[PDB]
Order: sequence, then structure tokens, then C-alpha cells
Amino acid sequence: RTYSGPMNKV
Amino acid sequence: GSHSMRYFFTSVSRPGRGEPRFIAVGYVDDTQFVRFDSDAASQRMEPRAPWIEQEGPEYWDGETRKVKAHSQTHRVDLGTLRGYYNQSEAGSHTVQRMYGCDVGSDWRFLRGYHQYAYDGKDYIALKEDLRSWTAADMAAQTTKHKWEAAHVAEQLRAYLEGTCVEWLRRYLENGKETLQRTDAPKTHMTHHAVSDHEATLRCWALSFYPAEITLTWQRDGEDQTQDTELVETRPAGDGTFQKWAAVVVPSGQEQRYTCHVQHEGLPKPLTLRWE
Amino acid sequence: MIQRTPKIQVYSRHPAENGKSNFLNCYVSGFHPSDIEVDLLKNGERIEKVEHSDLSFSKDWSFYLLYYTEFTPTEKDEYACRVNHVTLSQPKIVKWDRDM
Ligand code: NA
Repeated sequence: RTYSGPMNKV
Repeated sequence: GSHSMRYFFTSVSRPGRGEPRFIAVGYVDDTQFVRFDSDAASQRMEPRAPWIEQEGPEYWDGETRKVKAHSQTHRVDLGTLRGYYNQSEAGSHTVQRMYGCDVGSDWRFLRGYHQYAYDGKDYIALKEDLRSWTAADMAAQTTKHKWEAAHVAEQLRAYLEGTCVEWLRRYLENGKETLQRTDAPKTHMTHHAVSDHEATLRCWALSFYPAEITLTWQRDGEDQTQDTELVETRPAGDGTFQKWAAVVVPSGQEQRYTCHVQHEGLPKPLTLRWE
Repeated sequence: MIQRTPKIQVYSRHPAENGKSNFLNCYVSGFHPSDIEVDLLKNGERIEKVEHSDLSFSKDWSFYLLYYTEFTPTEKDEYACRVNHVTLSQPKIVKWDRDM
């Protein structure tokens, strides 16, 4: 199962 | 034995050939179980092993939502990275991300990973303590500082030590019949000679799962690496793997050499000798 | 940018037996960037029905793909994999050796 984030920008 | 869950994400920009393409794949050990392809028909996370079909619509909806969100973050990152590296808008570039968790034989947490690459080299990675970052170069120090301030590592740690392990365990249980199987290599040795002076012995391992295997040659029971060749482990296409190791020997000395096979599926080390 | 040239292995799913359906595999790995051209050949001619695995990568970030087609091997026929990549000045043909 996939990381629920948030996906922080670089 | 030990187990892992890993996701691999690839985003590619192609200036003047549309907006970026994004692919995600998920694995438990050496078995792929999901995929997403941003240019494909479904626009959903898709099953790639039978046991993942046990998951219901909330799962598929969620996994789809997240992976589309992952892809949009990479679209922003590609632009950002071009700025960081002072690059033209004209070349094609690649972002890759990998994350996941390992568990031991006891299915308890062994370690977690989250790493990021740009154009085929390291950019930034979470360290083994899951509390600190390694920046690969000066540009990536900007990211490191941002992510430190935003407590990204804390968020990632909680997933890696918790959710990641729990879902790996769930999958191992739901897919027990296939995921927890160990298929011992079918093994044999061949002999080939193109002169009167030397022959090649090739030790084969076929139809094995998981992919991890060790093939070693010995001569008179001493490790032998000179005059050997070891091919990369390769997929058969049926969920199993293949590998061989070869050694070139003087004619009449074939009996000095033994091939040693180590695999999780074998109760003991196997030894092969010519004929 | 770091570029890496593909490794290529051409082999069958099962031990080859003339007259018996099998799968011909071409495993390309260790390459970067991901853009790659792979065709499977029968007697020098492109085979039309070829499938491939979903793009993935290794610890070093390099990509790998399996291309494959169903086929029944025969006494007479030769098979190959043809690969092009930005790192190759010209396409690379690797012939299928049923013992490799
Ligand atoms: Na790094």
C-alpha cells in the first residue's frame, strides 16, 4: 500500500 | 525468510512531445502486484497479481488518488530541478523515487527506505535512522533544508515502520500460496569444448523463486573466481528466475571443479560435479 | 546526466524443444535513460506480436524490461533481439543461443 503523503516538492 | 515491499516511480519530461509520462510499479519481494501508467487506458492503479484482487473499491480509489497526486508532484519537481541546475527547457529529464520496507523472518520491521534521483544519479535520500537526510550535491541541500523544516522524515518514518509493514504482512497472508512459496532451483551442469586443451563447464539454476541465489565455483574445494563468468539473474516470465555460472578448465581436470548452489528453497547447500 | 548502456540476454522461458510452443525472452537491463528500442527477430525479420513488462529499476537507478513473444522453436529457424539506445552508435543484434 502506498504512502498517504503529503508528497513534499523538491 | 525475510521479505520486502518496494514502490518504484519514474517520471520523464519530453519537451515538444507532450507533458511528462509517469509510471509506478509495486513489488512484494520479486513479485510485481500493482502498476500505474499515466498514459494508459484505465487511469487507475491496476492489479498485477491475483491476491491483490482481494482488495475492494476503497483501496483502488485510494491508491489511484495517491499515485495521481505522486505524479503531479513530480511534474512540479521536473520544473524546479531544471531551475536548480540551470538547464534549458529543451532537453528530456528523468525523476525517479523508490520507497519501501524490509521485514525479517519474524515479519518485524528491519529497515525503511525513501530515495530520489535526477537524471540517473542520486539527488536525496532518507538515512537508515529515518530521521535524517543525505543530499548528493549542492542543489539538493536546498531540498534537504526544506524537508527538514517540514518534518518530512517524521511522516515517512511513521509509514515505513507502521503502514508499510502492516500492508506487507497483509499481502503475505492474502497471497500465501504464491508469495510464501520457495521454489528450489532445478539444477544441472553442461560441458562444452571447442579445442583439445580446455572445456567450459556451465552450472544452471532454473525455475526458482525468490530471485536471491548464490552460484559459486570451487576447485579442489577452494573458491575459484579466475576464468569464471556469472550472468545476471533473469526473469523466466512465469514468475520464476534463471541464472548460470561458467568456468573454463583444462581438459582432463573437469573432476576438480564443483558448482555450489545456495537458495532459500534448498534445505542444504547443493554441490554439482561434471557428470 | 548519467547514461548507461543496456545489458542484453536472449533466452527461452522453458528449455527449447523443437515443435513445442515456448516463450522467447529478451531481457534488457542496466540502462539509462529509459527510452529504448527493442525488437525480436525471426530469421532477420521483425516479429509482430511482442509484449513487455512495466518499466522498473534497480538499486543503481538503472532500468530493466523483459520483452517476450510466444513461439515454437524449430530445427531451421534463427532468432535474435535487436536493441537501440542513445548510448549505442548503432543497433545491437544478439542472436538466441538455446544453451545460453
Ligand atoms: Na543521496
